[PDB]
Amino acid sequence: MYKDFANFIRTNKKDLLNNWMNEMEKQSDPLINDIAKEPMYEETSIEFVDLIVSNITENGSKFNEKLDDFAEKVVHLGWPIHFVTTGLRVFGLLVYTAMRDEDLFLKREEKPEDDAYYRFETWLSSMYNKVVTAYADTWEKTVSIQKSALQELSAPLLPIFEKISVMPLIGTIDTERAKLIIENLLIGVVKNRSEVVLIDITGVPVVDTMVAHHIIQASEAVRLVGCQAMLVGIRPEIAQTIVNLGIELDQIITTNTMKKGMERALALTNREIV
Amino acid sequence: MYKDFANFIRTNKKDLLNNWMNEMEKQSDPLINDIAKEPMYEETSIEFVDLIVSNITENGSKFNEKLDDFAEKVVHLGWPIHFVTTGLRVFGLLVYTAMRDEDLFLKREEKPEDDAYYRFETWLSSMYNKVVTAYADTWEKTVSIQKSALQELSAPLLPIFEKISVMPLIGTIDTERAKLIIENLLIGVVKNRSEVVLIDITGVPVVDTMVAHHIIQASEAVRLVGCQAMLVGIRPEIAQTIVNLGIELDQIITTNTMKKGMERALALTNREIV
Amino acid sequence: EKTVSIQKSALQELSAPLLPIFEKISVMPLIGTIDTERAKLIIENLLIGVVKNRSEVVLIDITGVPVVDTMVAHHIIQASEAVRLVGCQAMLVGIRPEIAQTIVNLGIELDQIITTNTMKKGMERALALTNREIV
Amino acid sequence: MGIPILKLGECLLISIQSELDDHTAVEFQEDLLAKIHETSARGVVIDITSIDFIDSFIAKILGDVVSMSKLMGAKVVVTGIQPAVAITLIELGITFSGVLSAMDLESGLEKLKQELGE
Amino acid sequence: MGIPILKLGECLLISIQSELDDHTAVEFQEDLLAKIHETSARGVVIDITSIDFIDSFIAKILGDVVSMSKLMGAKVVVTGIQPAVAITLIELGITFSGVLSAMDLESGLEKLKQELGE
Repeated sequence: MYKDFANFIRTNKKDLLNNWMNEMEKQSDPLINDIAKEPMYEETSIEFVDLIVSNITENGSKFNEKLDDFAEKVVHLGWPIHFVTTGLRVFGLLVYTAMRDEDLFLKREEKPEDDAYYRFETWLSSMYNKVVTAYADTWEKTVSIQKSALQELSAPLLPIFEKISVMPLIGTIDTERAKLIIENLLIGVVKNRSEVVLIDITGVPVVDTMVAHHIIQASEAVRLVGCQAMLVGIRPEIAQTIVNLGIELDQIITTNTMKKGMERALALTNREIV
Repeated sequence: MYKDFANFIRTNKKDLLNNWMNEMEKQSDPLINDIAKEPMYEETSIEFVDLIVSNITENGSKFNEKLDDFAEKVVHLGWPIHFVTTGLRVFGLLVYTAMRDEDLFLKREEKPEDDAYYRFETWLSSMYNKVVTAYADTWEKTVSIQKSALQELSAPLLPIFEKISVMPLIGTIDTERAKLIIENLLIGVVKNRSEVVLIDITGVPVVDTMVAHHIIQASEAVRLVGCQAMLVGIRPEIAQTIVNLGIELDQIITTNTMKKGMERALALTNREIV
Repeated sequence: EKTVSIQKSALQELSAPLLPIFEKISVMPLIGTIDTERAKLIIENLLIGVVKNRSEVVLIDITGVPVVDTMVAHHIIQASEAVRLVGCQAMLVGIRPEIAQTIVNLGIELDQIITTNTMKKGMERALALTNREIV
Repeated sequence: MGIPILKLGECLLISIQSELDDHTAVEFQEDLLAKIHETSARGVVIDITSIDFIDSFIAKILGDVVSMSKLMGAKVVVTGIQPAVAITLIELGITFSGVLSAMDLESGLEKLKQELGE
Repeated sequence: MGIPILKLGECLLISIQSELDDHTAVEFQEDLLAKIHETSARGVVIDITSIDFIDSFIAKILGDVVSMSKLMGAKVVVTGIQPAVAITLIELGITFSGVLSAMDLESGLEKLKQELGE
């Protein structure tokens, strides 16, 4: 029941204000004091904790949106799950102290029982559950959009010469990225007619054995389509690793920089000198 | 104190097993049953909850590493902060039921008091705090590395012609990305000598007013360095938006596709036809 | 209602036919009196087609429309600017004196639009722009 | 039935449309060998456009065909082996597979014509 | 003191190394005007390599110099206005700033030579 729960929250708000007073000392007092002045944080906290049970015992959609807004605000303000968990712990601690002192539970009785005694904690855990549920929505969404952008940015076949298709491949790549690159390169060479694919391995800091093996597989694959693979821009450590892999390197034609490699490619396709 | 706390955890483990039995019904029973068989999850949970207080009342580094491993395992298994919070709530509920039934607290007395009564909940909140602290480390690290990769992949000036510097610009961009692009383009044109910069706006789905204004600023900036900006690959909606912006478009030389735009650029630098 | 709807659809599809095509040249004849929604349809169809069937120049046959509104003329000029931005000259063809007067009174700047009074002159000038296409 | 052997110019053209595993593979092998033995054409051209899925058996049989009719004349696998089947061919049928022309049968015919003319 | 006016060929060369705000700006203005009025050179060349920070006053004064000596002869701002100062010049000194040569003073001299020869 939510009515007398709010009628006791009208003092539990002061209890939680004292709770914030006690808790400010342990976790980044200067940082929180600088980024958020104390009165507005206190009034936001009492607003979050007082109108949750102002509805008739069931739920509230408007306060659900308010709780989601509070979750995103504490995400932006610099309160991760650790800080919110500390807040819940100190909430419980000061509720314990207040009930040891105030001694006024929900139902009218000379000596209440365990029922409301733990209904309080169940409702505390429920509001914490809703808060943590609203906490991670924006984080998951931004992780997903960043992953999608990284996927679409990994293998740009858009840079295109006349009948030649270069490929930047600047960022560091892993196994997932390697599969994405091989797939995208084959798809791009299928859709667009070309004869030379200029792969720029320049840009990747360190390449292990298996990624280099996939790169050689990509070169052999575009050759087996029927387009020469003029891989360009090899760095020292990556060359050491490729040659230590033991894979044959006679079929791959290499060049130090894009200008010279594409000049050699235009030499290969003689009638593309102009 | 941790000794008799473990001597009562030796039955609170069965209590929490019954807790898991009760809680499996509400949250994705088929999914959790399929991904993780019940006995191993139960033994992992009792291992997590039983050896935490096996040290002498102070702490444990080996079990701290074990708790971090448990946090990463429940992250990978599909238990976000909402599921862990539900687990904490049901932990408290079944501890309440057990103490209502078992009635055996830390200190030897005919009728214990509130001290251990709430020391139990404080320790529960503390282990939950450590769990949530270990929860977000990998997530923050992967967010940071994804952001860094997205930053370094946004504006690749690496694709380079002879005295011409093309720029893919395939993915969608925002204000932060716009600032990154303008900065990187200027830095790249400073380091490398060139005369024509081929910007490929082809690839971005939708461009608002301000990003288009920054693109025009980038064109004017590379012109004011002293290199012609032959912006290429304009789509219909983005052109509509650019022209609706009202910015002057006479200074920018445009082309439909890279091959033709670079052919026009080589026409501009006459002695680069070969 | 069904026949009204299908007839409106027919007028929708008969608005801006880019189908008339020459070698790397396009022309979009429009002859019925146009309105704001029709102007939006024309600009959308012109841009989408010129992207789909990429050609160097585009001829707009304004000849045929008696009178156009000032906002419609402004949108036509914006379409010319946009298709130039894509990389296609908007060689407007055969503008009537009344529409010319309306465009002049509009006060928008009028240098980038290339105009010829007949389709033959516009076609020969377009072939001049693509120098070796004239043969 | 599924092996349309065509002779045009001083060449030979083939299009593949069966994608079956054993029976079509062996019948195509035998028909191609019999045709190339019957009519003497320096260049034979094979199409793999219709196919998008190949196991080990077909890849080995195709490499065998390459060696087979290379023992009597040059050839091109004109049609670009699709990405999935190309990857499978690399991982299992490790070879250069003769001369190739990458999906443009006009390009393959032109290449074979210029190779035979010289 | 900070305005090394050089005359070479049929041109004029300047290098900027003060980066001060008011005094150096005005003295450079007056010295450049007096030199271009004294000696008649069709092309004047200005260097901005040393500078990496410019406020509104210097940008306006530099555009004023461009107009100033453009009223008596063509010019090039040969040295590539650095990215920060280039952005500041765009956002405040909105103009094309004459002919430019992008950090290669040999390129600027060659461009001015070929412009004067024709």
